[PDB]
Amino acid sequence: SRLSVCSKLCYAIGGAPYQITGCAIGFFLQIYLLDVALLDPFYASIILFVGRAWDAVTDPTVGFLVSRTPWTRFGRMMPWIVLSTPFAVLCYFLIWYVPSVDQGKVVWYLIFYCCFQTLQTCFHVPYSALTMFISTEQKERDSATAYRMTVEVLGTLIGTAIQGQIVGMANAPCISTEIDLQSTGLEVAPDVQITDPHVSLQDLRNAYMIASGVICAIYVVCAVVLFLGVKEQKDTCRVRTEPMSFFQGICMVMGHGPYAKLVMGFLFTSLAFMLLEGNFALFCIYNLGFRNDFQNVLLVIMLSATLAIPFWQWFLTKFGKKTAVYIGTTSVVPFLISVVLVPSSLAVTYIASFAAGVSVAAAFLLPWSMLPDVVDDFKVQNPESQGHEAIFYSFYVFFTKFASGVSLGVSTLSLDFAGYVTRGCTQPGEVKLTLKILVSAAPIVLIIIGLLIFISYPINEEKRQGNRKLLNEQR
Amino acid sequence: ASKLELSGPAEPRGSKSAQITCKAKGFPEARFWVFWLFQRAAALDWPAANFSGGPVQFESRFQGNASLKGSQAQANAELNIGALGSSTATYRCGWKLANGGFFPSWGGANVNGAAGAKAPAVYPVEISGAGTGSVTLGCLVKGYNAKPNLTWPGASGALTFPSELNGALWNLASAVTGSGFPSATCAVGFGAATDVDKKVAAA
Amino acid sequence: ALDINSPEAEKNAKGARARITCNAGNQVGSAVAWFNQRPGDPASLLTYWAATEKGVAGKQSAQGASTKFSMSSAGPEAPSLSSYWCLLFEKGAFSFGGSKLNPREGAGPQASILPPSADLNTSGGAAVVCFLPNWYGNITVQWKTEAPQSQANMSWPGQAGANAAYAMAAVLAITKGDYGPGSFTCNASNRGTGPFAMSLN
Ligand SMILES: CC/C=C/C/C=C/C/C=C\CCCCCCCC(=O)OC[C@@H](O)COP(=O)(O)OCC[N+](C)(C)C
Ligand SMILES: CC/C=C/C/C=C\C/C=C/CCCCCCCC(=O)OC[C@@H](O)COP(=O)(O)OCC[N+](C)(C)C
Ligand SMILES: CC/C=C\C/C=C/C/C=C\CCCCCCCC(=O)OC[C@@H](O)COP(=O)(O)OCC[N+](C)(C)C
Ligand SMILES: CCCCCCCCCCCCO[C@@H]1O[C@H](CO)[C@@H](O[C@H]2O[C@H](CO)[C@@H](O)[C@H](O)[C@H]2O)[C@H](O)[C@H]1O
Ligand SMILES: CCCCCCCCCCCCO[C@@H]1O[C@H](CO)[C@@H](O[C@H]2O[C@H](CO)[C@@H](O)[C@H](O)[C@H]2O)[C@H](O)[C@H]1O
Ligand SMILES: CCCCCCCCCCCCO[C@@H]1O[C@H](CO)[C@@H](O[C@H]2O[C@H](CO)[C@@H](O)[C@H](O)[C@H]2O)[C@H](O)[C@H]1O
Ligand SMILES: CCCCCCCCCCCCO[C@@H]1O[C@H](CO)[C@@H](O[C@H]2O[C@H](CO)[C@@H](O)[C@H](O)[C@H]2O)[C@H](O)[C@H]1O
Ligand SMILES: CCCCCCCCCCCCO[C@@H]1O[C@H](CO)[C@@H](O[C@H]2O[C@H](CO)[C@@H](O)[C@H](O)[C@H]2O)[C@H](O)[C@H]1O
Ligand SMILES: CCCCCCCCCCCCO[C@@H]1O[C@H](CO)[C@@H](O[C@H]2O[C@H](CO)[C@@H](O)[C@H](O)[C@H]2O)[C@H](O)[C@H]1O
Ligand SMILES: CCCCCCCCCCCCO[C@@H]1O[C@H](CO)[C@@H](O[C@H]2O[C@H](CO)[C@@H](O)[C@H](O)[C@H]2O)[C@H](O)[C@H]1O
Ligand SMILES: CCCCCCCCCCCCO[C@@H]1O[C@H](CO)[C@@H](O[C@H]2O[C@H](CO)[C@@H](O)[C@H](O)[C@H]2O)[C@H](O)[C@H]1O
Ligand SMILES: CCCCCCCCCCCCO[C@@H]1O[C@H](CO)[C@@H](O[C@H]2O[C@H](CO)[C@@H](O)[C@H](O)[C@H]2O)[C@H](O)[C@H]1O
Ligand code: NA
Repeated sequence: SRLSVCSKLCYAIGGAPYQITGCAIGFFLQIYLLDVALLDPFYASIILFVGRAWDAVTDPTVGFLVSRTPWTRFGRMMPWIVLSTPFAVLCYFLIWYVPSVDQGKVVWYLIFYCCFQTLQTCFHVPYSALTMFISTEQKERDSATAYRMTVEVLGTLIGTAIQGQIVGMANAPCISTEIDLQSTGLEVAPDVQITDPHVSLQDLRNAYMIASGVICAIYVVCAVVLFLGVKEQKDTCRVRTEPMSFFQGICMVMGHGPYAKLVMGFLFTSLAFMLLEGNFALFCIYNLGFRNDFQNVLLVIMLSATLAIPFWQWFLTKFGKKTAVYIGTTSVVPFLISVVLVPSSLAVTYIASFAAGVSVAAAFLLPWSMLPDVVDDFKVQNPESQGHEAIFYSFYVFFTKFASGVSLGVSTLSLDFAGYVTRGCTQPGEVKLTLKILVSAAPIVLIIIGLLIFISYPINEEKRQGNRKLLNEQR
Repeated sequence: ASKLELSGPAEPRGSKSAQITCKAKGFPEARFWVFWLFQRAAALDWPAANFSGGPVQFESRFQGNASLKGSQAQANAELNIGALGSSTATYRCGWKLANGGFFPSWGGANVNGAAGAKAPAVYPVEISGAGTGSVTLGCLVKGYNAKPNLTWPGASGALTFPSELNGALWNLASAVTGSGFPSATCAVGFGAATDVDKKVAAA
Repeated sequence: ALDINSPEAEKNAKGARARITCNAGNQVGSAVAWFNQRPGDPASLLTYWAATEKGVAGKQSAQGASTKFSMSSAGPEAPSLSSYWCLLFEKGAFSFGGSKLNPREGAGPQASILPPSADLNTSGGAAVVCFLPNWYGNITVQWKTEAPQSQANMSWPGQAGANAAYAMAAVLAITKGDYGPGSFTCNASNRGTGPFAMSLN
């Protein structure tokens, strides 16, 4: 009656497409809308903000609809996944498709981005809930969650690598504006662009379509693996959702001290790093000058995060979790200062990419290490606890999924205000200043806010929480 | 709404200089590149562009001939043209889109680099002793240096040909295909008075 | 600079459909705008990025991928019979090509010669005026006293609103001392398989 290793592998693989599509979108959608779709950056800001705000809004609504799903012959979560996968991959393919429309291309991208976010929610939320139905024993659920949290990292790495190495192989020409007309008396005639395997804008669009097709094929294959290898057990213990009690427990969780502190801290730190994820490709292309090697920079960051997860696990098991979260978020601050203060040296950018990957691994690993010390304290403080960490996560996901959309929309609107040239050879000084601020001022401010919230942390690592763990032995 | 108000027509001389203004309304002028164009009975040429809070970028043909200036305390742009002689054209100011490179709004201001100001001479060119059904009359307006206004008394068969340069003055012709010919007169209208109406006689 | 050229400066256009072509000297990556200019008015933006309209009617569409672009009208109207320009915004030096639409009509030329008046002969001048008021297409005027001459100034109006036909005025300027040999003939060469000659003695 134990949960099979192959069943846990299939369950973990079923969560790869969410991270593949999320990393591909969050790292390349802004530059696709600005330089490949050739949209006005006001429209691109609208599209990004509305898509992520709809990603968030649809999370609790689809969760509530999933809570009311009856048990069919195939299960309670499998019908949603199966009936949502083909429409989700169709909408994802049409996200990166450029229609031949005379007007309202922004409407096309809004419709398909919001539809894909809705269908990906209808895939993930039943998937996220599936871990309570795969096995009755909590240990098997924890093992499957370890398999998942793990692949999830591998899927982010694989999606970043695939999108970067496909859409980065086929380049395209760029627009030269009046700022690029810096030579008229010299009259330089270095006609070397023609003596090349001439790439076009349509070649770049075809590369984006090929990357989307590969990601959709992986989505379909992993959905098939998740459907075949995972079967719901239909356990007798079925606790009701109780939405009024859910709201009461949400208010109780937000009223708790350490829980609210963890939220505010993580929220702000993840917001800074999502702002970096959004406006870092443009910073590499137009400030660092790596319009051909920005995908390699992103891959180096992802590889650094993957190799720095065990380092930060050793750091938290050895030197505690207070100094770990005090230095992990602030490690990127000197390098975020250094990238905008040097004349774009390649070695400096790669070293800062490695350090930024290390900091990302710390920032997205350490709060999950802190979380059991908060759960024990909440159990000591509130003996009655029925689904508090689930709504705590829901709150964190919603607020990150809304404020990251707000941040990305504000960033692209600021780029429009600064005069961002649609696939320009070089951006003007205002756009480069905005891109420097969006990676070295706003993320540093958000990291400082999150660090100040994490300083006011009454748990004080295990030094009280372990005592609360003693009370966990008492109750 | 975003609009650009320009100075009126200018009539400089061969070796003078002419400054053309362009007042910008409805948008921050310092945030956009204001462009100057050149249309001389032909396609649109491209003198230069000016960022009103920064640099000016010229075309190599107009370097040393054009000079672009921007008064951001007035939200105004200026195009100063140096030595003249073939710069008689229409100049349009238009602010660029901050992203694309095309010109949404446009201007229009005429420059006529000629010399002299004379009263037109009206000659009643008529038939040469022939007639078959409808007959064609005419009126020759020769030797003026402005825009004329030729009219016929209530007859709508006129074809007023565009004026042309002969030396430093303008020539123009009018033709009316009148069937019955009891009496016809050519009345012209000029800016420097001289509203002369001459009747067209036979032979 | 990047060369932009419209192959047809004038396009005869009835209703139904009409396509205006633009050719670039370089692969501009669909960075082509289309402007419409009416007489006495500045250019008005119609299309940008070779496909996107700017508040224009739905008849004005545009296609084109690289080095070859087209602007189409779903149905031409009376306001649509104006001049059209294609601009590049690929490189910093911006260039145009120029093209115009014209209504379709029949044919049939005309000519009439007029000698200098007595008032002009009084004030030391002699202008012989040839009027070609109604024809459709392109025409040429030759002045012959005894041999062809190249001392004539020629002017052409646009296309008539009612007749949809063109006109032409050819003025031969000649002094009183140059009014010696005598007879002047004006010869017109339209699509009529023969030059129409109007002469005076
Ligand atoms: C000097 C170089 C600086 C470089 C910057 C590049 C930076 C950061 C890269 C990434 C941040 C996000 C990637 C990590 C994913 C975490 C894996 C995970 O399993 O954790 C997430 C889980 O909690 C889901 O929730 P999440 O809110 O994060 O979803 C947000 C969705 N939305 C976009 C709409 C906001
Ligand atoms: C190359 C890409 C590599 C990138 C690096 C960025 C970061 C390091 C990431 C590290 C570890 C992964 C962290 C995974 C986040 C949690 C997984 C997740 O995305 O969470 C989904 C949620 O829906 C399921 O877990 P749960 O809700 O139960 O959260 C409460 C957990 N628990 C109750 C057991 C305490
Ligand atoms: C170039 C790369 C070279 C090398 C690296 C090899 C890499 C693999 C990369 C990644 C996989 C690592 C996944 C790490 C997951 C971090 C999360 C974690 O390891 O732990 C989270 C903790 O939050 C779980 O919670 P907990 O265990 O207490 O379960 C019950 C909780 N609760 C009682 C409240 C319900
Ligand atoms: C991208 C396309 C390529 C994908 C190719 C498919 C790769 C699939 C990954 C399989 C990796 C197997 O991973 C390995 O599985 C074995 C089972 O045999 C597990 O085995 C171990 O865990 C289980 C559960 O605790 C124990 O019962 C077992 O005694 C122990 O040996 C390990 O947890 C793991 O190290
Ligand atoms: C578009 C992307 C979104 C994906 C949405 C997918 C949600 C799917 C909703 C669940 C399916 C609803 O359809 C469901 O089918 C089964 C038939 O076996 C029936 O449901 C019934 O199943 C069995 C009997 O067969 C009994 O437990 C019970 O009588 C009833 O629950 C109902 O007809 C309906 O409740
Ligand atoms: C599994 C993932 C892979 C799935 C692959 C599916 C193929 C996707 C290729 C895109 C083909 C769709 O191409 C798109 O079609 C629609 C309708 O025809 C067009 O849309 C056009 O027609 C519709 C008519 O209702 C109007 O809104 C408007 O005239 C215009 O938007 C787009 O201009 C075109 O770009
Ligand atoms: C193509 C799209 C992306 C698809 C990516 C698929 C890659 C699959 C590679 C194998 C990933 C699974 O990796 C898996 O991670 C977890 C980490 O706790 C390990 O699981 C291990 O921890 C759990 C819980 O402590 C225990 O059951 C046991 O100790 C062991 O199984 C497995 O030993 C390992 O096999
Ligand atoms: C664990 C699963 C995840 C695996 C992640 C890594 C798998 C994919 C590794 C491919 C890495 C390719 O590494 C690099 O990519 C870029 C673009 O593609 C290319 O780079 C090449 O072209 C660019 C052009 O400016 C220059 O940097 C240089 O000429 C050369 O390096 C080469 O292909 C390769 O030098
Ligand atoms: C598992 C592997 C998954 C791989 C999935 C790969 C599927 C996508 C492959 C890319 C092929 C795209 O093919 C490409 O499509 C576009 C439009 O659709 C065409 O583009 C053409 O259509 C429109 C017409 O309005 C114009 O904008 C364009 O100028 C014209 O060239 C290209 O001529 C064609 O080469
Ligand atoms: C065209 C796109 C589709 C391409 C698909 C390519 C990948 C396909 C691989 C799918 C993984 C197959 O996974 C295989 O399925 C069988 C189901 O009989 C599972 O076998 C097991 O399933 C569940 C485990 O909870 C048990 O109830 C069952 O008793 C047991 O046999 C295993 O998980 C695995 O042996
Ligand atoms: C919810 C929060 C979302 C997170 C993103 C918010 C980060 C802020 C976006 C960056 C905007 C600042 O971007 C930068 O600001 C300065 C003013 O301070 C402005 O600077 C510009 O305008 C001023 C005029 O006042 C000029 O003197 C200056 O030469 C010019 O560069 C520009 O706007 C831009 O260069
Ligand atoms: C979350 C909801 C967000 C608020 C809802 C959106 C309200 C605004 C919708 C768009 C209305 C007009 O859109 C805004 O106005 C001008 C027209 O003056 C548009 O047009 C502008 O860009 C285009 C090129 O892209 C130029 O051809 C044009 O000359 C220029 O004025 C822009 O596309 C946009 O800046
Ligand atoms: Na996740």
